[PDB]
This record gives sequence, structure tokens and C-alpha cells, in this order.
Amino acid sequence: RVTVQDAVEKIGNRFDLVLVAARRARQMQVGGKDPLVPEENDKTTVIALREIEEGLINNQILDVRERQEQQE
Amino acid sequence: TTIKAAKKMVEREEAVVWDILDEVIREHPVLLNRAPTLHRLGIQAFEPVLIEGKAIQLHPLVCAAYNADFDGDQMAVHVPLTLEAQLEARALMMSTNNILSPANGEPIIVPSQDVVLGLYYMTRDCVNAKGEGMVLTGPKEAERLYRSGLASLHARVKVRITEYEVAKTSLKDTTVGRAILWMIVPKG
Amino acid sequence: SVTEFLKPRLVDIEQVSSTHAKVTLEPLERGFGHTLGNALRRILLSSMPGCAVTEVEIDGVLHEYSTKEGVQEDILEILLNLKGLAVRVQGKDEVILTLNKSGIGPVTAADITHDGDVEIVKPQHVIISMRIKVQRGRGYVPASTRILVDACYSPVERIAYNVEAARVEQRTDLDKLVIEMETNGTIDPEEAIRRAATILAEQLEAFV
Amino acid sequence: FLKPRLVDIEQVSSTHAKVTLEPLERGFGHTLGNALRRILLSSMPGCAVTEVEIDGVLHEYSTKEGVQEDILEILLNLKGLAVRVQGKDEVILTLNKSGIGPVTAADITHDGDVEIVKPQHVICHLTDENASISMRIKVQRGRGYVPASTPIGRLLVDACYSPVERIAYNVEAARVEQRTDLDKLVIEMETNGTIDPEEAIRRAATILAEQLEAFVDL
Amino acid sequence: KPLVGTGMERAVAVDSGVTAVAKRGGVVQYVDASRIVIKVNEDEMYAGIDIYNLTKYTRSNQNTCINQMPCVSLGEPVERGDVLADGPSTDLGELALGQNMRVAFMPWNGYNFEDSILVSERVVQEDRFTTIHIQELACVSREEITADIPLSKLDESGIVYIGAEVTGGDILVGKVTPKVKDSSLRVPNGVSGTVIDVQVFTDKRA
Amino acid sequence: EIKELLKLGDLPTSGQIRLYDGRTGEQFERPVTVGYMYMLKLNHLVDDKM
RNA sequence: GCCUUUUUAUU
Ligand SMILES: [Mg+2]
Repeated sequence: RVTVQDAVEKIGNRFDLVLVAARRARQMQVGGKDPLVPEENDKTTVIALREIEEGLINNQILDVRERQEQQE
Repeated sequence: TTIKAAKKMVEREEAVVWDILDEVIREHPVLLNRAPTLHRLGIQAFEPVLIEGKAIQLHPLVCAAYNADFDGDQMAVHVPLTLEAQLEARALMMSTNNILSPANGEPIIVPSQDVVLGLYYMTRDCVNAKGEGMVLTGPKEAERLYRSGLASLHARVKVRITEYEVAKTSLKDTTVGRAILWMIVPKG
Repeated sequence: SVTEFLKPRLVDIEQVSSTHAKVTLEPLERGFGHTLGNALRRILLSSMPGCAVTEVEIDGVLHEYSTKEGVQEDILEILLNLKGLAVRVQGKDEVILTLNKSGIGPVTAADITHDGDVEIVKPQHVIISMRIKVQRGRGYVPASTRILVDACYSPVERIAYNVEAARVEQRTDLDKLVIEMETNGTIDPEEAIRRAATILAEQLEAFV
Repeated sequence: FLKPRLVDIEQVSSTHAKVTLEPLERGFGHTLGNALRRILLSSMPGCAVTEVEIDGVLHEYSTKEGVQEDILEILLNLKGLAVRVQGKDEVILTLNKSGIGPVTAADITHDGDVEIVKPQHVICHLTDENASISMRIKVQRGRGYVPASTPIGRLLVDACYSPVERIAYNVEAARVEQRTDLDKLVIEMETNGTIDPEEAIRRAATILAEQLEAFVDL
Repeated sequence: KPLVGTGMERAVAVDSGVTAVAKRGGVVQYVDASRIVIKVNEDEMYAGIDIYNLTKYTRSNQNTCINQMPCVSLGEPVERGDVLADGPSTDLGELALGQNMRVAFMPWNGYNFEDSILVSERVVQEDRFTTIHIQELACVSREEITADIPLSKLDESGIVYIGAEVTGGDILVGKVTPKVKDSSLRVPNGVSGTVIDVQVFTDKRA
Repeated sequence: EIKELLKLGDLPTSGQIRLYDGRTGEQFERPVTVGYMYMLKLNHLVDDKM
């Protein structure tokens, strides 16, 4: 998007933000994973950051979503 | 749905190639890179749009960050391919979050020559100007005051402004050119 | 071939408020997006009819430097807020307006009287036996040449145009004209550019 | 709210022309004067050379035996050539110039619809008596400006579809007629001569009024 | 010509060898862009007349055009020190490195944050700054000249003829190896234009 | 000597003259210095340096 | 299909 200052206040560290957004982008590319955000015509780079703008995607709650996919 | 006929579609340059292209480059980060990088700000990412002419339109606000004027300097450009490298360009290498310099507390985004010159001609005080000593309802009315041409850009008037930190209002001595700035600055 | 030109689709028509609006005309011809925005800019600021106050008459106040007693308002603020009044009249051109207030309290545009066809669409902003005259005017007049207030005759407050590149899959560097505007609310901002369209069209019926 | 009329057209020559726009209101003379100035330079129907096909020489750089001016500067004189067509957008013109003497624009054979308003325009100069030149001048009608990039012997040139060259407008004082806020606007047009200066303001106002119909749609 | 220059500007053209300088003065008889002849006067002659073959649109060292245009008319007498034909970027003996444009030292809505130039469409229209770049595409044939690959730009000889409007990415000179695989050269993208002349030297093009 | 040369032509003695804007149509409050300054195109072109 | 020197030129 325009700026990333709203997504960095939810996680803190900037390099932890790239790790959680890359794993969110891998699920949106190969294994489906339709996002909870309203889908627009932008690419998956902005969708990986728009989910952290309100705080529905974090580095702690993405690992429990990977284990939820492994149980199914 | 192949690799052989897709090369023929690119080299033919028909109408359907550019509509595919603007979807890819709508929000793709692209690293603009000077060939001498003696500073950290020599590599900055951008979200480009498709234009005519084979030259890159490097932003003037980051022109002082590159420490390189538009003197005909030929310099590189780079893209990240994968999505874990594109997020490195948007969260770290973008020109939006590169405001402050790593060297000092002053920002590296400093208006150097022309945009500061347009700001300096507005923020000035002149006597015997067109429309000297008139009231204005707000800062947005100064755009109406200047574009019609009945008043000068620099005239000692009293404009109403709304300052924030919650909103306070006072009638202070403010010229016509400084009243253009109040619609530009944020609230706080 | 020479008479056919690009017509905009008028897709992005958004309004952040009832007064402020940002429209987008895309696509346009190269070199046309600046001249279609600048000509309709000066029409809305200098060549359009409107309604505003003309003269202020306060009891005991004949100069611009005075102080009112009994109310929590000054002279320099009482003619400034009245300049940006969202006043509109359609039946007659010149109309008078009165204001009656008693006691200690704030004055606004809600408790005032209409006195006929005068309509007030913004009663929330802050503005005694004060009589003012509201007449029809074109554009904007100053208070320096009238030698007793400047009249904000045009209903719009600010209009700026920006032009970016547009793509029509056959040509390049075409103009994409956006227009941000904010008015007093007497007319609609979608109708404000439409009113400037009929003003410019009435000047071209003798040529066409 | 006053309709301007073309009440007077003063032309000192076929190149430079001046029209009058009266009556206009105050604040609208700079508005309508700038809006008509931009569109006249943006897109107007002008006739210029698009493709040149010369017998003998194939491409646009090889010099021809029997001429004095270089063949790349011949195309510059063809770009300065002012022609006017009436009913057909594609026309074919020929030189068939033989003998001594400079090649002028009046030597070009024109049809009933094709008219050259600048007969004193010199294309090139011929210094050889027995050598002669003959080209196929192809003139298209369009607007704006197109490059030469966008038929081996048919060499491609760039076409300049701008019938005007410079537009001069200024706001002057008009007569009163018992009304204030009234000013005079004149427009001086130094044209190539293809379009009528009375019709130059009229056709630029048609495409201005057609672009304002989308402003009625919003 | 430069609208503002120096008195040295008339001396660079008459001292350069790429600009045609007449060895003997006199009137002219046949002025062409290919060659100019000068009728030598009775005092300048020793007979006959001299000839001056003007290099028209030849390749320079930096892949740039060099062409010699005449500056005198028919029947124009010249002296020994005069110029009969201006060279590349020259007119009438004055060195014209560029063109005098109406320069306004002012910014316009951007485009002048640094010392870059905002140019008119009139400059693009009247060819006031468009130049010619003549690139060389040499063909080392160690390798037959026939273009039998396993087009319209060839004259059935494998060599492109004079005046073909080539495009970046087509075959220019056919060169096959005796084996049959195609390993010839092509034109790169972005330099699409016409050919001046194809110099074949050591078979129909030769 | 240049200001004396400006008195010969129809344009005034001052080096900067007032003129209108292209996309706006308004006369500048500060006159700019127009003129026929000699400019030249270099060898570094974008068709070869891209 | 390249590589290395040398020269010119650019920041
Ligand atoms: Mg530099």
C-alpha cells in the first residue's frame, strides 16, 4: 500500500513483519487461502500487508493456522 | 498457455500486451539504483506506472536522498522477483518509510531547489499588494482568492485557520501564500 | 478520424462529505486534460452566478474596529463567518435578511428567519438586530474596491485539478484529469461542474 | 452570460490572421481566450506530408543527382508546405519538375479540391538541366502530431498535423452598451493558411463543446 | 547557426577537414550534394577545373552521421579561403553544434527540480534536434552468403538491399554454416531504420 | 551593450518580460527571462543508453 | 556464444 506504519505497530520489529507477510503470501499463491480483507485488483503484496493493518495476521497466530491446516 | 507462442505475443506488441502489463506493475515494487552508491539511500524501491520515453522518472523528494541531481546521470534499476523479496522492498526499501536519514536526526527528504522555491515565493510579505487587508473564511478560500487573479500570492491579510494537536481557532496575521499551506499540512 | 476524440468513462465519482467531492474523468486527449480543468476552474471562481451577503449593518458599529457588548463575539469574527454563509435564493435577486437575538448565548444560522425564498443548508456553523442584504453576484468581488464586506458570491470554496497519464491500449501519454472541490453545500458538487458545463455551453452556441 | 460573436476578421496576409470575440464578460476573457488557444494548438485539422515515394532514390538519406538542396531538407520544406483538401483525406500529389530553376510550391500540380495557399514556398533547387525529379507526395488529414516511426522506396517522414503555428490573444477594453464587467477579446492566429480563421475558432469550439458533454453527464 | 557565438565560430569550419574547403577559388558550374565543381579563374589556375566529392551520410567513429551539404547557390563566385559546402553540424561556414530554441529560465509545474530541460512539441515537430546515428553491423563470413534458413528485405542474394526499413529482430545478412543450422546475426531492438549503403568488398551485391 | 541592443527591437529594455502561462493562462507577477539561448543535443541518447 | 588491455565519455 502507501505506508507500512500501521502494520509495524502491531508486530514491532520490521524484520518480523517480512517473515509473517512472506508466509501469508505463500498461502495465497499455492494453497488457496482467500483473505478476510475485501479483495481488490491489487497484487498479493498489498493483501499481505492489508491484513496486518487491522491486526488479523500476526507472527504468533500464523503458526497456529499452519498447524490447523496440518490437522485437516 | 505455452512458452513458444507467448514470446511471439510480446515481440508483436499488440494491444492486449499493455493491459496485461498494467496489472503486473500496478503495485509491484521496483528498486531504483544509482551506479555509485556511497550512501544507504542509493537503492530505493518504487511502484512505477507505464509511461512513454525510455527514461525513469526518479522522484524529486528522494533526489536529495540519492545525492544525485538530474545532470544526465545514467543509473541502474532492479526488481525483486519472489514475494519474500518484494516485501523487503515495500517495508524497508520504499521511499515512503525512508524519510529520516540514518546519519542524523534531520530527514533525508529535503526540498532542494524548485519545490522549496515555490514554497518561498508563497510565504512572503508585501505591502501595496492586490487585495491587501481583506478577510478570508478559511485556508481553502485563498486558493479561490489567487486562481481568479484579483489578488496577489503575497498579501498581508487575516485568514481563519483551525489548528489541532481539540480544534482551536484564532485570527492571526497570515499572508495569502501561507494560507495555501494549511490545506497541505495535516491536522496535528 | 479528425473529429473523433476520446470521451471519459466517469467511473471514479466519490464523495468524502456532502460538500467536498473528488471526481475523475478518464480518459481524455493529450493536452486536453489541462485546458478542460483550467477553463472550468475559472468559470466556477469568476464566471458563475451565486448568492451571498453584500452589506453588514450593526447597531452602534460603523467602523471595522469595534467591540460588541452582551455577546461572546467580536466584530472581526462576525463579518468573516458571515462571508462564508451558505445562503441561496432563487426567486428574486436582491433580498434582505434580519437577525434577532436576546440574552447571552451563541448565534448560529438555525434560529434565524428565512423571510421568504431564502434557504440555509448549513445551520451548524457559528455566525442583536443585524440587517444584511443578500443579492446575486458573479464570481468574487473584493472589499477594497467597494470602499462594506467582500462577497463570497461563488458557492465553491476551493477547486484544484491534477493530470496524470492515461492508457487507452492504442495511444500513450493521454491526460487523466481529476478534480477535487469543496463548496458551501448550496448546490451539489456533482451539479457544480454540471452548472459550469451549461455556462460554457451557452457561450459556444453562437460559434457552433 | 453573453454569447461572443465573430463580428470582425482582420487578415493582414494569408499567414497571419486576427479575429474578434465580442462580447465577453469580465473574468471570462482570460478563460475563453486561453481555452480556445490551447485546443487550436492541441488538435486541429491540418494537412501535411506523410509518405514520400520518389523514383530512383529509395530511402530518405541518399542524395539525388541533379538537385542542390539535400533530400532530408526537401522533406523539411514539404513539412512547411501548406495544402488544403476538401472531400478526400488521402491525396496523391506529384512534382514533375524538369529543367533549370528552383522547385517551388506553385509548380506542384493540384486538383480542384487541393489548393496551395503558399506558392512562394521553395522546396529545393535544381542545378542540372537534363536531370529531373518526380515524387509521389502523399498527404493525410489528421490532428496533433505523429512520429515517423508510427514500400521500400516509399520513405516515411513525420507528419505535423498543426495548421496553426502560434496563437496570440489578449484582453482589451470593449464598449459599454449600458453594462459593466465587459471586455474585448481578440485572437491573432499566425496560421499556415489551410483553415479559414473564421472557421478556425468555429471548429475549435465544436470539439470544445463536445468535450463538455461529458461534464453534463456527471 | 548560433544566434550568439564568437568570431572563432567562422574559423573552426574553415580549418576542419570534414568541411569542404575549396583549394582554388572561382565561380561554380554544377552544385550538387554529391559533388560540387568550381570553374577556376584565370589567376587561380596554373588546366581544367577541380572537383569536390562530398561525403554524404557516412559512418563516423561514434556511430553518428557525417554529411556535407552545400551552402552556395548556382553561379556563386568563391575565393580560396571560402567554403563551398558546409560539413556536418555546419551551415554557411558557421559551426552549428545545436539549435537556438526559445529558452525560458523558469520552472513549469515541476520538470525543473534540477537542471533538466522541458522541451516543446514544436521542437519534435520541425526536427529541430532529431539526429541521425549510422551504426555498423559487420558480418565475418569465415560461411556462405546465401540465406537458406531451415524474406522481403532481401534481393534473393542473402544481403539486404539499399533502403529497406528494417525492424529490430529480423534477419539482415544471411550467413549459414556448412553442415544446415542458422547461426547468422540479426538487428538488435531499438535501432530500427533505413540502410544508407551496404558495402560489399573482397556475390550480386558486390 | 545588450540593453542598448534591446532598445532597437520592439521588445523593451528589460531582460525579463511579462507573459502568460500555458496550462493556466495567467500573467506572471515576476517576469521570466525568455530568449534564444544556444542549446545542443549531446551524444548520450536514451536509445543507446538503455 | 566471450575474455582482457587501452582510449574516449558519464556521475
Ligand atoms: Mg549527476
